[PDB]
Amino acid sequence: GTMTFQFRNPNFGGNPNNGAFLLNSAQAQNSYKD
Amino acid sequence: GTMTFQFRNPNFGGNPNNGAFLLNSAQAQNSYKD
Amino acid sequence: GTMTFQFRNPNFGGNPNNGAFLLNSAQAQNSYKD
Amino acid sequence: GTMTFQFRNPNFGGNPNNGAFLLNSAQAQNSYKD
Amino acid sequence: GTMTFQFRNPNFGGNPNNGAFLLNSAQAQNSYKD
Amino acid sequence: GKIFVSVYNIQDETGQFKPYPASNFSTAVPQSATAMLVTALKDSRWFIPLERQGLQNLLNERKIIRAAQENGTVAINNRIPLQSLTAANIMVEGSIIGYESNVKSGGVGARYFGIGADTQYQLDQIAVNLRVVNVSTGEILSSVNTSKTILSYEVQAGVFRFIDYQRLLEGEVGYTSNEPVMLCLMSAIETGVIFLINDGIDRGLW
Amino acid sequence: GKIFVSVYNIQDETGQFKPYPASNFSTAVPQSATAMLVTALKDSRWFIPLERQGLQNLLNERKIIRAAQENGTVAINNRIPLQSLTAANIMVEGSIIGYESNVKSGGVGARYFGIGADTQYQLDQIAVNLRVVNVSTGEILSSVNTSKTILSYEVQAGVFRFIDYQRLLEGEVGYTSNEPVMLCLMSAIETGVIFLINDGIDRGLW
Amino acid sequence: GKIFVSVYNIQDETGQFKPYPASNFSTAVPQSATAMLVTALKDSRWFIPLERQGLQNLLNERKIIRAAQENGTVAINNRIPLQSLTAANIMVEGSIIGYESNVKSGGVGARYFGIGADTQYQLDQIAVNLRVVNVSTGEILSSVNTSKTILSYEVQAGVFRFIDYQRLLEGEVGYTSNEPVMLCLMSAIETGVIFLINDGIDRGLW
Amino acid sequence: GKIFVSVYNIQDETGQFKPYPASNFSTAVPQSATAMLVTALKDSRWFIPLERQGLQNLLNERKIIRAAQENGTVAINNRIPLQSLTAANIMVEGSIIGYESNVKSGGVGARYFGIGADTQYQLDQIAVNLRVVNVSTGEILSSVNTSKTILSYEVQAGVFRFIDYQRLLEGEVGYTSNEPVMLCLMSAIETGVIFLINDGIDRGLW
Amino acid sequence: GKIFVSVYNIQDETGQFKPYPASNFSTAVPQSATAMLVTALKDSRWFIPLERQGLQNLLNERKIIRAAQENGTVAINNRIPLQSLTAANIMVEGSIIGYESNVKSGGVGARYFGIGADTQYQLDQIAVNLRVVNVSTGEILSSVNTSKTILSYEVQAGVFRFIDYQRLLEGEVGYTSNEPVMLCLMSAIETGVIFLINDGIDRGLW
Amino acid sequence: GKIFVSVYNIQDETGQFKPYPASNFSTAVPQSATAMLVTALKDSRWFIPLERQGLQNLLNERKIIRAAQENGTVAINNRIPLQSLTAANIMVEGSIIGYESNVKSGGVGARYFGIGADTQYQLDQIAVNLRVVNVSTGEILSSVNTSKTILSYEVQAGVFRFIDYQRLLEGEVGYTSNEPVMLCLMSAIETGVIFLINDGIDRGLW
Amino acid sequence: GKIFVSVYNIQDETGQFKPYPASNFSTAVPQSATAMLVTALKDSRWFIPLERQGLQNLLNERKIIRAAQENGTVAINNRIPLQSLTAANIMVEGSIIGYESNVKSGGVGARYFGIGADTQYQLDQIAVNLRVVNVSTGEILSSVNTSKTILSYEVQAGVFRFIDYQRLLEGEVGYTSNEPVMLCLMSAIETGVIFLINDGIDRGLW
Amino acid sequence: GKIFVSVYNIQDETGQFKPYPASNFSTAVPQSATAMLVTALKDSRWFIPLERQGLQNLLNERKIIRAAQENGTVAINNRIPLQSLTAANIMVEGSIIGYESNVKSGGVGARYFGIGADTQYQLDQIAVNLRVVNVSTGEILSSVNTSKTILSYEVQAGVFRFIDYQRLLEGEVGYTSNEPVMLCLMSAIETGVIFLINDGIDRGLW
Amino acid sequence: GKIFVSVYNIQDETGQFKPYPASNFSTAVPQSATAMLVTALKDSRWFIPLERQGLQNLLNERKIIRAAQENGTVAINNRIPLQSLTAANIMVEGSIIGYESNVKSGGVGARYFGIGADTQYQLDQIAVNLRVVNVSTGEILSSVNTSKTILSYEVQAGVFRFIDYQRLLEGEVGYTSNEPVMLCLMSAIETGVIFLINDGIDRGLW
Repeated sequence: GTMTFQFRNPNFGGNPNNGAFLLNSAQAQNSYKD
Repeated sequence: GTMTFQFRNPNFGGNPNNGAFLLNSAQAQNSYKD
Repeated sequence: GTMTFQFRNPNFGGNPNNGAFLLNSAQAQNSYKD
Repeated sequence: GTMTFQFRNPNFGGNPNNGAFLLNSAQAQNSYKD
Repeated sequence: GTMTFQFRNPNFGGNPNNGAFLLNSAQAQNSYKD
Repeated sequence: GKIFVSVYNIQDETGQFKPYPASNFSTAVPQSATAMLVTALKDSRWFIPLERQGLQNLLNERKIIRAAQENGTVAINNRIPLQSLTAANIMVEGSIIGYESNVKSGGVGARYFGIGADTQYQLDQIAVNLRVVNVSTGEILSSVNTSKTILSYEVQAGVFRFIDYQRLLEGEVGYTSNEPVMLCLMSAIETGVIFLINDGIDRGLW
Repeated sequence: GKIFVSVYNIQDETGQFKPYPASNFSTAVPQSATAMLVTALKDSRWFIPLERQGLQNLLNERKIIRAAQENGTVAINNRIPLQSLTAANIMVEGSIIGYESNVKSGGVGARYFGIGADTQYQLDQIAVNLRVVNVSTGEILSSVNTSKTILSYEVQAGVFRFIDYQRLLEGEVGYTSNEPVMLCLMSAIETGVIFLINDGIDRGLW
Repeated sequence: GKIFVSVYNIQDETGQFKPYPASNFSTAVPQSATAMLVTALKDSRWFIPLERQGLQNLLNERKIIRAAQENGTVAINNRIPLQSLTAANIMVEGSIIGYESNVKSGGVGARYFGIGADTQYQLDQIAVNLRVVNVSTGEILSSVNTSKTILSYEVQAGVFRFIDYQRLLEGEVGYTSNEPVMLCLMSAIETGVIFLINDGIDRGLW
Repeated sequence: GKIFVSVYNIQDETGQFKPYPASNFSTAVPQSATAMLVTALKDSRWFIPLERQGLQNLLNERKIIRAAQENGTVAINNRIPLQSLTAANIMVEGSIIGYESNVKSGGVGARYFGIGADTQYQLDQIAVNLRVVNVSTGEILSSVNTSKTILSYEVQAGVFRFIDYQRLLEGEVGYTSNEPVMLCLMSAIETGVIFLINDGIDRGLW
Repeated sequence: GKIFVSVYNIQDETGQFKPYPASNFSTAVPQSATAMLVTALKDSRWFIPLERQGLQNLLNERKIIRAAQENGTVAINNRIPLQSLTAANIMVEGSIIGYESNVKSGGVGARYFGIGADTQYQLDQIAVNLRVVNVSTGEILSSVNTSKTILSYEVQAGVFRFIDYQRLLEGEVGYTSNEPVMLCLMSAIETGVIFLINDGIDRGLW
Repeated sequence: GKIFVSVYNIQDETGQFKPYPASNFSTAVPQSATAMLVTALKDSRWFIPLERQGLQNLLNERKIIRAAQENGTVAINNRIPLQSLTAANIMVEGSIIGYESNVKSGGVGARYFGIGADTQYQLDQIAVNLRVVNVSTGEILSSVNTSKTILSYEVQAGVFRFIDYQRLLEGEVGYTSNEPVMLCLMSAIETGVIFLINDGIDRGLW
Repeated sequence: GKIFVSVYNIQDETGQFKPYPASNFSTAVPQSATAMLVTALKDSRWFIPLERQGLQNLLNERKIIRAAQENGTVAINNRIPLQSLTAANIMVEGSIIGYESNVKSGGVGARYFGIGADTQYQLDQIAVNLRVVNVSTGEILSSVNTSKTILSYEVQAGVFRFIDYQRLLEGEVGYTSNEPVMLCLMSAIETGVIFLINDGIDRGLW
Repeated sequence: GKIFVSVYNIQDETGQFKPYPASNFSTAVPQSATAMLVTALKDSRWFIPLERQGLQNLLNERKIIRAAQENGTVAINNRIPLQSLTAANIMVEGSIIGYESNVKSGGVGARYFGIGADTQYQLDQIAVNLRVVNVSTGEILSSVNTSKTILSYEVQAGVFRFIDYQRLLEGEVGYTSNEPVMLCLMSAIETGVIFLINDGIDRGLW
Repeated sequence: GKIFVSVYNIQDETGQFKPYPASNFSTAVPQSATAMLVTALKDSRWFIPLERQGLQNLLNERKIIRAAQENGTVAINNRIPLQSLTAANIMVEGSIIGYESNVKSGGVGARYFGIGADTQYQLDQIAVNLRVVNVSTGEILSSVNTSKTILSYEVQAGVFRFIDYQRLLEGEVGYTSNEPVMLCLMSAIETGVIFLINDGIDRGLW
């Protein structure tokens, strides 16, 4: 069928439910300190 | 009926509600430290 | 009426709201340590 | 009207919102220790 | 208009959103210890 | 003597349908007056209803009768003497002129520690207009508007307290009663027929 | 003498339906004027309504009468003398020209510690146009626009405070009252008929 | 002798459809009376039904028969003697005059520590009007309204307690029973036919 | 002398319906111009409207009159002299040419500690075109477009602060006012009629 | 000898459609009886079905045949001798008189620590009415109502426990089986045909 | 001299409706060109429009005039001399050829600590085609496509910061302005009429 | 010799549409049998199909041919000799008698620590009825019901475990395969044609 | 000399509507070709379009002209000489043969600490078929398919970082540009007309 | 010599519409074959298409030509010699026999620490049946079924990791490509035309 591009980030592109998981999975791998 | 491929991850493919459970179940098995 | 097979897990099969309860009920019975 | 059987548990039968309350009310009565 | 009986509890009768408040309001009055 | 009455159509002019969850095409009132009215007129010992609603079926059946026995060959026992379509001196027109959903709702629900109980009620209202028409002149001999309330109540009770330290007793008892709109429409039509009868009595007619 | 009046159709020209949760096809006003109006004209002691809405049923019934007694065989007691369709000198046209939902809503609700109570009200508005038409010339003898407000209010009260350390008393009392749109439409039609009567009186006619 | 009866159409004048999740076009009652009624009349040993619902198919088939053997060439064994369309002395009109969903719902559900169980029931109501019409005169010989309740119940039970420290045993047993609306409509039609039979017996006819 | 005017149809050419929650079939403007316009022309002391909208009802009623008194047997007092259908020299065509929802919305709401209050307003706009047509030649003698704004405002106020340590006082006062679209359409039609009158005066006509 | 039978239309008079998620226009029963019935009659060695459903196509094709060989120029090998449309002595009318969704649902699901398994079943019910009609007289020779249950079950099993400290093993095995409504409708039609055959045998006919 | 022009129909060939929340049947453009165009042609001092849209009403009214005064009995003052339907030498066909929603949206919103403010704008575009047609030959004398942008903007501002330790000041000021699509359609039609006028001037005509 | 066969219409009598997310008007089966069947008959070396579906286009084109060369002026090379519409001795009627969605679904999905994989399958079922009809007599020479399963499967695999302390590797591979319903309908039609051929062979015909 | 061309209808054969949030009835392409095409042919200096779309309006207006001046009484200056309907030698048929939504979407969005910015684009595609038909013979002289892409892009930027300890600066700048489908359809039609012109030039015609 | 071919209608017999979010009325395939096919036949150097789709427009235009020059007054240069409607020896019938959405979907997406990327693809399938029909006899000379896959893919990539302690870099690059269904339908029609050409060559014809 038709495929339409959508951004995965709620930042720049619309779907807001992704951001909660995105920030958590980016903090689950944030190996930086100080 | 018709079957359409959808990604399970909210990362790359759309359904955002899966990610909350996905990261938790990946952290429930994360046996790495340091 | 018509019955259609659906997976209960959000892992492999679509419904993501089940996973929050699934992981919690699997951790409520996780009797392993170390 | 028509009545259709549905499972109350999200485990085996579909409605996932019940599980959050089910596990909590089973833990509110869990009198086992050790 | 027409009135149809529905159970208030998610236990035995369908509406799952009631259970979160029900267990909390039963624990807000749980005067038992030990 | 009993009065022949011709009920052609008691149309559902209320324009109402049922709200969600009901279907969008599910009317609030049965489309089956002219059968509740014909039954109300028959069951009152004053009238003999004539078909008039299903008159085309009657005319096709009379065509079939007339063509079955026009050749004079039908067995003389099972031939059907068609006399002529009996005619009515009066004619009962009418409609379901209105259905109001929840003209009066209400409810009281108390809940002490654990044990609670509530009551709810809704009153719909259905109005039926019935006109006795003079077939000779066309004048409307009488016209009545009968209203009927449709009570729908609901009583629930429930327990959700703790009996022991970690022992939770839940319980629920519910009851609901929707007054059938067909029963209330039949009641409004019967009251309207009683009024038409007493009116035709109280001035000359009947 | 009473004036014969011919009401053919009082159409629901409001174009309005009911909002959600009601069905999409559920009109805001009954489609049953011409029965509220015929009843308003009959119940006012000035007019004799003639059928005209259901005139095809009357003409089919007169066909049946005429064909039942044209052979001169009908029993001379139960034969129906058809005179001729009585005609009206005036004719009441009209419509439901408008239904406005919530021309004025409002509500006040207070709530101190636990105990609270609110009131709500909505005013709809229904307007009906009635025209007395001169059948001889076609000229519109009179035309009135009558408006009627439809009040729908709702009063609730409730308690949700604690009575003891771990004892919660909940309570709720509710009442709702929707003025029937059929009753308000009947009231607007009756006021319009009163106005038409007094106007026909106040200039020559009647 | 058995009475020939002509059932043309038993229309579903209830106007009801099924609520969500059902389709908006899915009627609450089968559109298949006149087949339940023809079967009820045939299975009662009093009547011989004549087709009348599918009469155009019968007339086209009789056209085909008549054109197949008008040339006198058809083999004299497989030629079909058309006699004439057998006619009925009475005619059973009728309708499904009303379907009420949940005239009486209810349910009781208890739940002690873990183990719980509930019951639910709904009563719909279906009403059928049946009229025996005199085809000679058109007069409605008899008219009955038969009501039938449609019970739909549901029993569930379940366990969700802990058996050991960290061992959770969940379990569920459910049963549901919806009385078929076609079976209840057939029951109402059969009761109405029994009433029509006993009425025609109890006054002169039959 | 008063000018006979024939208003046939003032069509709702706006094409607009109401937004959610309203029904999809609920038009934004009443379909009941030609009754607001006939009333505006009658209530202005310049015109005599002729029916023309309901002319088929008038012609059927004149058929009934003509057939009731053609045999010369009607009682000479209650016979109706049909003269001829009075004709108009001008004809008012027109439409509701447009309805714009929220041409100007706005609102200001402040809220200090606990106590808050807001105001909201929406302006719809309805435009009506009215054409005076010369029936002799067909030429459009005059054409005006009248616009009218429909103000709908809403004022709310509320308190949600704490009065004591653990004492919460909530309170709310609300008011809403939707200007009826039928009233604003009547106002636009009346202004258009005033303009047509003054134009016909200001050049030759009238 | 085999009996010629004319099946014109076995209409889907159930009025049912499928519930969500299915489309609103997706009927619950195939609209394709009269093809299951014609096949049931052909496959029973008692009947020869005649087309009658697609008779207009047959008549247009016979027009084409008749116009292709009326000039006597067609090659004498590939000319088609039209004899005449073979006619039936009986005619099988009928309908799908009802489809009930979930006349009996149920299910049992257990789940110990991690490992769980459930079963579900739904029984729909489809009823078919078949009438053997006597084409000579129009009388309904026989009428049967055959019901058939449609079982739809579903078995699932699953594991969601931990195998090691931080090692989670999830697993799921599912199976579903919906009995085709076309297969169950064919079974009901075949049983109805068997009943019609044995009935026509058991009294005179056949 | 002024040119007679016959505008029959300026159809809304855009095919567009309004998006949610608006109704699905609520068109994006008024269906009321041919009234904006007739007004644009009348208000330009070059043309005399003839009715042609409502010509059947004019012809019925001329039938009524002609039948009212054919007997020579009408009072010689209030008889209406029908001359003949004035004809046009040119004819303005046309359409609303397109409506684009949000050809250019945009917005800038800043927000420092607490205090914030945003602006939004949307440009729709409506295009109208107007054709001057030569009625003698049928040739299209001229054809113009006029576009017009419809600006809809919105400015909001708000405060949500804390003024004291536990004192929160919220505030909001909003304004919205949707350019009426009927006003922009009238502007496009007026520009198209100006272009048609100047074109007919600039080559021979007019 | 090859047998001329006339396929008029193979109607989609399944009544099914597709479930959500598909459109409500999107049928479950192509409406394009009579083209799959005509192709199946042509591609089998036994039949010559004649148009019959598009026969009105053929008759209009033959009208055009006949009117182009009736004056004898057409160039003798490019004139088209119309012979006569070739006629068929047999005629293949039929339908898609049923489409069942998910007659057998299923799936197995395992997932160890991180790495998981599942499979899913659904079987739809499509049934086609094909009737060879004798055009001379109208008798149904043969009738077959062919069923075909439509397999739709789906295999997915995925990784969501941690590779290092704070390094998460996610991965997913998916594949889906829906058997085209047009391909399965063509397969069912081809099998039905093979059966009709072998049946006509095995008894006299062909 | 300029070629007379008759454009009757350029139908929107794309079958496409707009996706959500747009209305379900809002087509993806304007229904207003035959006005973009007539304008493209007129604005190219090669053709004179004849009305043919609005030919019934032209024929009614010519009836009015013909009946206004048949009595020879019209003032000899303002009488309209009807010559005859000018005919075209060629005829431009055509359609909008396809609209594809998002044949190529895409987007790139970056976001460093606080400051971010994205771009998005969608390409729709609209194809128009134009056929020059020879009216003498009916042969299609030429047929071209012109495609045109419709670019819709969107650029946003935003800041959401902290400027001080507890001072948050939010900011957003957005721009969107949807290429009008009416402009792209006009461009495709103009390119198709250029191609038809150059083709008619390059082989004999024109 | 080139063969005249008459394409009347290539109907979209697929019955499919587009799934959500698309409109419910938005078909999956263009309704604009018979224009892609006429173009495919014209662009192949073997055929001359004749209009036949728009034949009523051609016949009305020929009526206009014939009535413009029947009086012999038209200027002898710009008179149009109507010869006769050129006729076709063959006729191409056909349909879009099926559209399957997602006959094969799939996708692979990996994601290491922060950086991830996925690919997705869907294959639709469109099948077109083309029949060359012999207009002299009506026999279907040839019939081909051509299938074409419609690939729609999508590639995305993204970064969401941290670059510094409290510095988050997000980034996204996306691309999508939907193969136009009109382009794939044109490709299937062109392949079908190539097959029809080579078949007519390979056996006698052409």
